[PDB]
Amino acid sequence: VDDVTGEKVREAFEQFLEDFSVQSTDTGEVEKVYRAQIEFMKIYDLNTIYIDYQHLSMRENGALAMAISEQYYRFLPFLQKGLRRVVRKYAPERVFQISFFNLPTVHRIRDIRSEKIGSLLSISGTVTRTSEVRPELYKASFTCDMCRAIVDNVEQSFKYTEPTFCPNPSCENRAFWTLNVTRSRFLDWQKVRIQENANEIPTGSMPRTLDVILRGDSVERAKPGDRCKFTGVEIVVPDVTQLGLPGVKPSSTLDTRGISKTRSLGVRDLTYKISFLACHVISIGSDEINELKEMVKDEHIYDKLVRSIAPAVFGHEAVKKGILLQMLGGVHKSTVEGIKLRGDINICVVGDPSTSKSQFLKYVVGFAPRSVYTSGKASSAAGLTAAVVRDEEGGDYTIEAGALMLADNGICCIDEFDKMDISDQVAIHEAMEQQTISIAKAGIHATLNARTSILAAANPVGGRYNRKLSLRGNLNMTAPIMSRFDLFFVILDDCNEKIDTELASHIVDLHMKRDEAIEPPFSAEQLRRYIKYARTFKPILTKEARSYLVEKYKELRKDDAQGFSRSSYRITVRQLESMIRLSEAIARANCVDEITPSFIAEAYDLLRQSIIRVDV
Amino acid sequence: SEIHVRISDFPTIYSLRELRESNLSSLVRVTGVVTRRTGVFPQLKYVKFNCLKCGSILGPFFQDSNEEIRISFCTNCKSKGPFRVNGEKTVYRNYQ
Ligand SMILES: Nc1ncnc2c1ncn2[C@@H]1O[C@H](COP(=O)(O)OP(=O)(O)O)[C@@H](O)[C@H]1O
Repeated sequence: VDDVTGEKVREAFEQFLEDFSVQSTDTGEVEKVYRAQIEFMKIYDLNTIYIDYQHLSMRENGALAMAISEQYYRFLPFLQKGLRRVVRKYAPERVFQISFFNLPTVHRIRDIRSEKIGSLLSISGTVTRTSEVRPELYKASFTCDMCRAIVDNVEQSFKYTEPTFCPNPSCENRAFWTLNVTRSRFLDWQKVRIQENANEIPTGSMPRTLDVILRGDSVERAKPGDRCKFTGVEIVVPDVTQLGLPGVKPSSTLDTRGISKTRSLGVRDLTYKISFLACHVISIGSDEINELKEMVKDEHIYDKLVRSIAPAVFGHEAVKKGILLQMLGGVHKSTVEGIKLRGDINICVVGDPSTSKSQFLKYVVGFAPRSVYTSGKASSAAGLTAAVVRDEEGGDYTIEAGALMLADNGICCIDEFDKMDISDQVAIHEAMEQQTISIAKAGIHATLNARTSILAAANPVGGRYNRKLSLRGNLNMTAPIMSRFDLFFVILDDCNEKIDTELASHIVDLHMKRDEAIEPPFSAEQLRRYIKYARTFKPILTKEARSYLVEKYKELRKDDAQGFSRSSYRITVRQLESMIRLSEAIARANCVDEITPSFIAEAYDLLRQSIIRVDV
Repeated sequence: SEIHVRISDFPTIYSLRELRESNLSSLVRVTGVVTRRTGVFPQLKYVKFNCLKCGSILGPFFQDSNEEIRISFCTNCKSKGPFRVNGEKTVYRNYQ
């Protein structure tokens, strides 16, 4: 009957997907749908499917929907067997995986209970520590020598033992083993440990991770250091480590009241911990190209970019460009044989506090994807590098994300270089010099690439100028890391009644719900797709107007040679080398290829004011 | 006594990261950077057993990569004077 009722749920679902899945009429997407899905999957014959939940919830009034959700672990077998049925019917090596998506609801990891156990659910969080993909049995051919092997079955649920029955023969048993690795079916898998989304956690409860195992072609879909959304397949894993928890803890002591006395006691504690599982993994969290064109056409969209960057911040116009030109980087490629050029860019904002230098930062971690924000002094160490994680268990050498490196080909933002002392700064130097992060700790040696831009905000020795002092002496970070940051864009705020009035006005404006009507010419959402478009260019200047650049380099150092009591610097050749990446940056900005001598002049003047601010 | 072959060129060229259970037991070429590696060790090659009570030598067998088992029944007996590998007349091959 339970077999019969369950089987009824089978037939009901099978009828569902065979019954019309689509009400869309006329222009479409006209019916069916899912048949089209089976067939589109039959195109490349990779044997897994995606079918939406919402439809299924709507059709039957939900009796079937609820019947699936609540008892879902009960109802797996009927479902994939049903899919196998339809496949057998309409279609001609059998591995099938069914994953719903688009649930009506989202549940926080902290809101997970045991009443939703074994039942499909939705959980969104920040992925951490992915783990290399390892095979799994679930179908194995294992038997004794006597009298024959090749029996292939069982080990369904995680055990992993053993053959169920019809041993040996003729030694009939009981017994055990032997397992073949020559005959069995394997799938996947990779484990990932997901964390609660940073923004959500209840004070001061602090985040708590849970573990989600990835089987299915859903493998590798997850990404380290990313928000993701999962659908349930929820289950349980047993845990030895809970003892002295305290109790009272349940046990297995068997009931022997059958049979008769003429095995022993056989007691095994059962202590489980909840760990989520995943069938479906998404990274959530033509008409537009017309807009993109509309952006590249206009002659002002540069200026639009600049003015529209950081609404919260008021003016300065320097650090606007300073922020954007990191998002759009140079060629960072070639020149071989040999050692590779840089490429990317760096900036360190310096100034008397209250200058809202931090607002930029928060705006960058807000705006651009692949951006990590730390306040270090508390880095603390690694932090910006990898642990590496050991053990796992089962071989370990699994690597933590983490901090700096988990943001890669991107903009990492650090407050206060001046607080982190010696230890880590050296590591950062190792990142911005050798470009690679070499990691060896008490175990497996390693090399892990991080190619990144580093935006820092560094407070002066006394938090002030010191206009008369050399900037070299003011910032108070060591020479080698200093010379790799080009360039600083120092800000100091001084009292001007017009500007003062404008500040008070603007700030009071901000703290007013009205008017919040202050708006940038570009919306924060579109500026991303614009930028990502502008990233796909490979700006290259063959143009012989590059000759001009030389004299420009040349024009720059001469007047700055005498006196030496000017802002020098030198001006270092690395600044010639810097003008390049700056140029290419502006090329990225304006979509123009081979650029102009004019844009070169813009990058130039930019560096110039960045110098003069150092003069006094 | 033996020449085993290295083959040459079979793309594929699975870089490293992308491999699945479909690829195991099947020939696969791979590229990547050598990291720290263990020293050189001997491997059993031809395995031989002096037994105990049943005298000697029980002769060379081939095992294995990597099993080396089970040496079930031989030579008088087969028990209880059962098998212990010896240093002499067992040949080894390097392993890393
Ligand atoms: N131009 C500006 N735009 C927005 N906020 C500003 C501006 N100038 C000052 N502020 C205010 O100053 C505060 C930021 O101080 P900040 O200069 O970041 O201190 P610190 O230098 O220690 O980081 C913010 O709370 C902000 O309200």
